[PDB]
Amino acid sequence: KGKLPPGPTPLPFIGNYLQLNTEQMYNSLMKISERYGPVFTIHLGPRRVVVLCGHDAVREALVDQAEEFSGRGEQATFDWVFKGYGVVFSNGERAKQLRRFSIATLRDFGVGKRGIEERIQEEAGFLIDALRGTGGANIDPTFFLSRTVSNVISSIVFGDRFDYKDKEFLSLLRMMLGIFQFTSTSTGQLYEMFSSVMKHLPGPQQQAFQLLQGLEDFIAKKVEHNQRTLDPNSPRDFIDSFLIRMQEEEKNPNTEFYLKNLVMTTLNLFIGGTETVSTTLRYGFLLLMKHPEVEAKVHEEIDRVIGKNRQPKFEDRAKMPYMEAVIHEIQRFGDVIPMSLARRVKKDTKFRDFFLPKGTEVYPMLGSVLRDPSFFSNPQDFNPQHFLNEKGQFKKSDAFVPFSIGKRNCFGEGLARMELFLFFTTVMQNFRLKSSQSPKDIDVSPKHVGFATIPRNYTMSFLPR
Ligand code: HEM
Ligand SMILES: O=c1ccc2ccccc2o1
Repeated sequence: KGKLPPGPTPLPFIGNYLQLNTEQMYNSLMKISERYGPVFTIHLGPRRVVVLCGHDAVREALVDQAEEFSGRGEQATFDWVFKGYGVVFSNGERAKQLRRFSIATLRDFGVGKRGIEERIQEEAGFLIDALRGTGGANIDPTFFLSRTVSNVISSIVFGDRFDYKDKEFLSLLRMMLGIFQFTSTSTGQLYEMFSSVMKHLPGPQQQAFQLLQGLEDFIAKKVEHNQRTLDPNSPRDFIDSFLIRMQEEEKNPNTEFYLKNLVMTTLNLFIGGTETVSTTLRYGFLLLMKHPEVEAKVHEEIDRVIGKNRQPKFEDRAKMPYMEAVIHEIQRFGDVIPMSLARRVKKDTKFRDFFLPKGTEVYPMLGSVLRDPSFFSNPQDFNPQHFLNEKGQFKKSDAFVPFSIGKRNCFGEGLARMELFLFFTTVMQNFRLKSSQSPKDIDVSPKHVGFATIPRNYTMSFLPR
């Protein structure tokens, strides 16, 4: 045909706003998909976006035409502070440079190696101490989890961990939780369509901007301190490494290594490496309380393979297919970043007999892949069997895409998987979970879904085993 994917007819400026519900963007798009097909065009306000639903559409685009779909689209709330700088929201040469440097630097600081594994085990031990500190009292686990997770990436980018009592640290965590919540609310999704007017109006979006500004200021302050104490031959952390590269590049007028990219990249890693893992852990504990029989099975596996004395280690995962299926099912059910981060076609593109002009934004509907009925027997239920064959051995799924896929996929994926495995296992090895309500009354549907999937607020107690 040589035309853009079909879709509902947009009105000037507002796009398809009248055919969408900002409080349930995912459901609004899936409903429209029923009518036009798995690949369709929607106009989010003035943004023309091709929506990809289901495994096949998503993989065909992001992997089979990986380079064509390798551009970065927008997320308006985040672009307010990033403005196209930094590794996540950048494009072209800038993205290419900052991504290659970031992956290399994370490796030099132990990601994917024994170095970061010992750092995560150590922090997991601090989480255990903190949980024993509650004496089995009913608590809100939110910041217990985020403080522990954040300290792993914080160790890498800032050189050391924050004290759990540090009040500025809790402040930063509140900013991150606050921004993920805002981008998942109806106003946050309304902002994705009308940022051109809303960025200048009073409202919830202004408080979200202040949380972002708060985080940027904190990073700019840490960078200044590292700067006036830097040893060019002995970097302490990600920031120092970047400063060193910036020194070497001072003679290149076209370098991507300058202050703004350092501040934005560091902020991307601090937020990306904190809130995503935190939200997954929080959701998973709630899911385990709703499903006690699954927790029991996890406990049997942990006691048999690891026992009660030594700390879990990452290699233990090879011997624990059940725990591996459970963590996969938590990320599949949790669907933390349901519409991924927008992509954009790098050049004029032919996709399934559709025409996608260069620059077209793309919404890979990750949640529609994680719940594809063609890949999981009961997509709407929490069931670790989705990741186990008949003998209870771990079984991979091509529809397991919570870190997305393709050329701009999550490069924090290895760190996240190690954190998820070591934190879930070390906590479950030491405690059994007690909910404040009968498992039948636990509501695991999400509190908000937009940019992220946020689970409902809850309290629980960690009882020593
Ligand atoms: C359970 C945890 C996590 C989930 C579900 C997750 C999810 C994602 C997703 C869906 C994307 C967009 C991929 C795309 O455009 O195709 C992404 C990108 C990214 N993630 Fe993660 N992530 C997680 C953890 C992490 C961690 C721990 C870090 C930090 C080290 C991190 C850093 C990044 C970065 C820098 C990008 C942007 C890559 C680029 O634009 O080239 N993520 N992540
Ligand atoms: O700055 C950011 C904001 C959101 C996000 C989500 C997943 C991975 C990395 C991210 O970085």
